Amino acid sequence: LKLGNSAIVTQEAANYCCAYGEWPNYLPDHEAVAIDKPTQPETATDRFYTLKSVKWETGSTGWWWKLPDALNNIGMFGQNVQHHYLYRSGFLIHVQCNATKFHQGALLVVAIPEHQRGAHNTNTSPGFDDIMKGEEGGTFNHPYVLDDGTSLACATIFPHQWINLRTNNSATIVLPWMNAAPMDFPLRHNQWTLAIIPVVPLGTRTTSSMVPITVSIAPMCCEFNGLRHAI
Amino acid sequence: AIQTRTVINQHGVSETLVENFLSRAALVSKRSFEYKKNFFKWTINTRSFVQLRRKLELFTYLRFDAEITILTTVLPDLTLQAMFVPTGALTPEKQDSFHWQSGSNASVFFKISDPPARITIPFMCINSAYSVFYDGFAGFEKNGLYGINPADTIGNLCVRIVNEHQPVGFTVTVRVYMKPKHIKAWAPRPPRTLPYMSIANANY
Amino acid sequence: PTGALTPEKQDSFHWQSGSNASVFFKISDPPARITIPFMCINSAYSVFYDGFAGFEKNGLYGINPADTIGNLCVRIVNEHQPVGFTVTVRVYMKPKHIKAWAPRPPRTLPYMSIANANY
Amino acid sequence: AIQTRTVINQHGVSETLVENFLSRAALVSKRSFEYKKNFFKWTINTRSFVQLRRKLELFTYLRFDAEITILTTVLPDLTLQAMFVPTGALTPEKQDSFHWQSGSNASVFFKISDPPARITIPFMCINSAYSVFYDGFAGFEKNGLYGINPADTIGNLCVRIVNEHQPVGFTVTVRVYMKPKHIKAWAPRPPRTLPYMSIANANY
Amino acid sequence: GVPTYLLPGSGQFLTTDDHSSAPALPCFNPTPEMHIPGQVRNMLEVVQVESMMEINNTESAVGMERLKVDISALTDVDQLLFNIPLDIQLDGPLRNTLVGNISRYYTHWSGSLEMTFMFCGSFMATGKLILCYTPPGGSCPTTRETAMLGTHIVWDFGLQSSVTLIIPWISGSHYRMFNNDAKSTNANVGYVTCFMQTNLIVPSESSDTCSLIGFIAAKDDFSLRLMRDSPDIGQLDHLHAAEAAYQ
Amino acid sequence: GVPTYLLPGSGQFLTTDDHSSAPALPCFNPTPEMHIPGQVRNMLEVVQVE
Amino acid sequence: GVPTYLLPGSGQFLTTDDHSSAPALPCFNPTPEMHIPGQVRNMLEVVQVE
Amino acid sequence: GNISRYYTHWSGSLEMTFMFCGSFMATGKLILCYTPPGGSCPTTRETAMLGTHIVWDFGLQSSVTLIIPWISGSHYRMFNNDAKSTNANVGYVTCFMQT
Repeated sequence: LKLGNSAIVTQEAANYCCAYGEWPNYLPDHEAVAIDKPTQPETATDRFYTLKSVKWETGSTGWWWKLPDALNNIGMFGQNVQHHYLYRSGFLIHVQCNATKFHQGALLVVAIPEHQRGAHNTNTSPGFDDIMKGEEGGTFNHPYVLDDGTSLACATIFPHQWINLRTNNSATIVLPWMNAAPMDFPLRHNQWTLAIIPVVPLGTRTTSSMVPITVSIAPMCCEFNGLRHAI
Repeated sequence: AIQTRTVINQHGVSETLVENFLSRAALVSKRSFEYKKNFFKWTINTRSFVQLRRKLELFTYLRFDAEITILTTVLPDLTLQAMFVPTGALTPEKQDSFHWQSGSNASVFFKISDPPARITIPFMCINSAYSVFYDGFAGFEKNGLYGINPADTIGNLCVRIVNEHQPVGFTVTVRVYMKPKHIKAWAPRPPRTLPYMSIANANY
Repeated sequence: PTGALTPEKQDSFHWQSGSNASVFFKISDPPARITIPFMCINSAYSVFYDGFAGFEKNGLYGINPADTIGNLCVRIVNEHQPVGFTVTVRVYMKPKHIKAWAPRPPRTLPYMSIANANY
Repeated sequence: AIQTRTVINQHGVSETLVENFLSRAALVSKRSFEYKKNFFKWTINTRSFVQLRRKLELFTYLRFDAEITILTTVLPDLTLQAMFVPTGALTPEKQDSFHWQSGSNASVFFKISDPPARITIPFMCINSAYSVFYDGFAGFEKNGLYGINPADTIGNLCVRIVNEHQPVGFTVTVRVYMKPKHIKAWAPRPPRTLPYMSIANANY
Repeated sequence: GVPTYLLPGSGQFLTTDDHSSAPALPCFNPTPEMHIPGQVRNMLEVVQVESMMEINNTESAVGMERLKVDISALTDVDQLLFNIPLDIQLDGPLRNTLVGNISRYYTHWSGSLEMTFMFCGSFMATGKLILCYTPPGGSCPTTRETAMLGTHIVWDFGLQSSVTLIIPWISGSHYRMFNNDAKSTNANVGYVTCFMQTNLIVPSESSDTCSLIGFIAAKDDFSLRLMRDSPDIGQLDHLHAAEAAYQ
Repeated sequence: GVPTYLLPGSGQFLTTDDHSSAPALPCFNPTPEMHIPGQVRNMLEVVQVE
Repeated sequence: GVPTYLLPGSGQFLTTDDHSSAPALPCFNPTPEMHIPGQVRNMLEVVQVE
Repeated sequence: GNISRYYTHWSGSLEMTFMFCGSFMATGKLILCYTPPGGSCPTTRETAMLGTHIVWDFGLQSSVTLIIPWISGSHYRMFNNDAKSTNANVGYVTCFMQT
């Protein structure tokens, strides 16, 4: 995938499964709001910002991220969050792991929009630090109920692919702009919620097989507000 | 303990459309008060009954209209008022407040011998659709109520006895009904099976 | 109708359910009127049922499970008032769009019960 | 203390037209009286409420119609009368005056179990438009009330209990509403920010 | 003036009627629409999407241990693994599925289904299984031999880790027929069993335990009727902040 | 608005009248018909049988 | 006679409704208009002035 | 600021204008710097120039025209009580002394 500055090479092509049916589409025919001459940089964002490698042991229970949150700190897109307040962008997600032929297990990449979280066995809303994790991401405490009372058994309604360690080791999901308003704020709203969930744990003769899992994120067609003006 | 069957021939598809999946006009609030706080104020939040809360939270964004019908049970010629108050204008706090005399907000006037009143309210959300689940924070400083969208507000109605203080005392019972129309939904979501614990958020 | 549960107390939460049909009307008004379509899961109502509802031997001979329609419930909406009163309720039923089949001779000997034909 | 934003797409221009800028039908008078002076007389002046006075004084000349709706709250079969009296004819001063029996002026008759009454009054100003601010003197001799146009008059309504003196006594509450129609304005003027001090003139 | 008169049924208030009304705020223009992706128009566009069931039906399976069953190379000779009663409204392997949460709102259902399995063993592992269908007339099979006489398929591991099974027809209702508040259980329909054809073969390196996951998806003939309420939550529980608007 | 007035005989309830009504369950499709043999349309098709 | 029935919401009184009414003084001709200069038709013709 | 009090939601572009009224012999340069709604107000002369800035003197023209690109606004009654949520801070129009 030779895109801009970086190129994640030597991957099975798999499928560029669109989420519902669409593409980022550059947002045309809107002049009643944000008349500030949107700059829309394109060739200065496409890098494939990669993340920290995680370790998936036997008793592991999954991870989760927030997409406008985890990219506030890194790169040219990390700088463009500051000194701007309106944006619109589509994403690209490349999830890839690696193992031998002797391991066995199943993973489930799923992406939820507007995934409101919750806390276990209390009556207090979660704090600001319980949401804004950043790059590293958080951990499910109750994966069977997704920490909101909704069943994981019905969670295939979202766009998803099945990483199965007997068959493949990669997945690719394209997300369009999913928001009520056309443009949004980075520091107080997160549209999508990327999360991976182990379904079948691993197994081998020894213990503590790491199976390092790597997630790479790349914004497809971003835009911002105006910064340079005549008078 | 009797186990029977019946062969079923059907051809209907338009029964399961989303427009007549939500057109049923369930009850949303039931509260009585007295007059001898002498009125009734109620925010137009939707997650008050679990028969309607679980039924509504299958989706992500939707857009509809209100169709509010107020039914009143309770006498010489009782006249009632239901002054709607949207955002931006202030709410009345006393029965003879000058917010009642304001004309800039909508109001009705109706008796008891009449059939009960009926209005409808258009889509007043400042986005393009209502946000059911809000995955963010209303505010910049850290203590923000996680899961309250400022675009989620609608307003609040206020019900008041119009008549003078009479030498009899009485008690008025007020019921509200809401019928959604012109339904357009997006992005279906799996239902919640574990029981709710509060109305402000999702806990279990 | 069938499938949903019936209320047993005046302030039961089956009254607050919206999933079933309901009317609301006064006394000074003319009395209420609705109509109910054909809700039998067969193509026609079975008047005489020559079989058994169930597999085990004690089945009520002559009750079709498709013969059910529902049940209406009439309730005073108002609060408990310091006066007491007594309400009289009458029901009328007008069949429309009639299609019948297979005429049968009438019964002349008098009925003895409502559950079956005995004499 | 929460500071949020929302992008707003709009295309509506006809919302801010002058015809539906003033069609809101605010309240103009609220007064009750008794019967056991036993009636209610009210000049149809417009600057009685500051919610409507400041809203009206943006302009210089305008032309519209009344659409008066009288709402009555208060019993065996109360019948009420609202005899309109324009200029030129005399006003009643007692309940059984012979100005009530005059046919030459308009009158209505209505009960309490009915919905409340409704009439409308055409443009009766002898100029081509109402004069909001009058920069002159009504009269030739020096003591003239500065700022009262003789063309500014409309009339006055009188509300009377029709029924006989009954062995019960009661108290009637009367409210008036006025809805302008067919609006044509001229020469816009800046609003007043300093508070009013009287109803006859502009002082501060 | 025109001559008029009233019907019986004037002044009433139905809950399912449809008539026009009065706008509370006329001359108020709403914000216009937008091409939001992922629009649904019919409720049958949910049950056509596949979803997993709970195979491990026994007790003391708390959490996500119900989504999988384990076969052993230690001891698995000819014994039964699992079976599915095709009853949606009853508890079991099909209670909290995707189609088991939409069909609770309705009363009558009819259509065909599609089950799917996905084996997740190692790449070196082999072994054959067998899936046997049961007609709604008789009883569930017990041994391996008596199950083969129905509609049976033979599915191994080394070639494909996926398989597709078509359910021909289901039905259902609730049948309130008594005089009292009773619940007439629907009749028993079908069995979807799985027996051990051959014992598991693993090499000396990998673990000796494999896993199974069962999927389910409805076809495009699945039809619904007579929407009612669902007892899935309960009446009420203790709410923390019960009243906010009122005060 | 149109001008209206009432007749004598308003608000009554006949037992042999014929007017339209309100459906209790709208958008509910009944099961369709079937060619059931032995259909009768007139009551005189009984007394003609011996 | 035509058959009629009532809706919920009869006899009420909105404050933002729009229906015709009865004239209090019919056959009364108002004084006609005149070309008064400085006519405004839209409230946005004020905030455009500096 | 007196018509928009009657409404709730407003959106559009504006236009500011200045008119200097010194003597005919007097000279001197000024500077007008715009601020985007994101950051904070400038403090010195140097930090204000990095935004949208113009240089306007006295001897040639006593008038100048500035275009505001976009504003917005609402009132946001979102609490349970009678509270007033202040709208967010948008823009700054500053003026420093060049000479």
